[PDB]
Amino acid sequence: QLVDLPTYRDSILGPLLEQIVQCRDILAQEYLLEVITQVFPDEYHLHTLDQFLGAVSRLNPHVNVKAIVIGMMNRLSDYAERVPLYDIFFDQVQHLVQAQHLPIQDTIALCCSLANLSLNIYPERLDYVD
Repeated sequence: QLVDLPTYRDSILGPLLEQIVQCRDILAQEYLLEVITQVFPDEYHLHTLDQFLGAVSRLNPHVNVKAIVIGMMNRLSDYAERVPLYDIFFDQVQHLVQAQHLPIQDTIALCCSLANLSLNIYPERLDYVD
């Protein structure tokens, strides 16, 4: 019920992300991040994506970011059928898998969604696809 893009961008988001990564509190991280998630524009997010994913790279993986991200993907998905986002995220996805590590499915599940979302924004990029 506030904020404009700079006010968010610079001056709120900066603050959040440090706080998140050193706070470590998984219970907190999951809820709160969700509050961010819940509350704010995927466009805003869109403009901050890169930061986002780099935050994603740095967690106690008892946080289930996969869902969070997924929820995001979904959020994007509905918009999407309505940027090399995929690439960005992609580079990150591997990285991520590395930056945490994955029981193999989670990743796949993300992949399915990656498909569903990526399709919807981008109804191809075979380069993705493959």
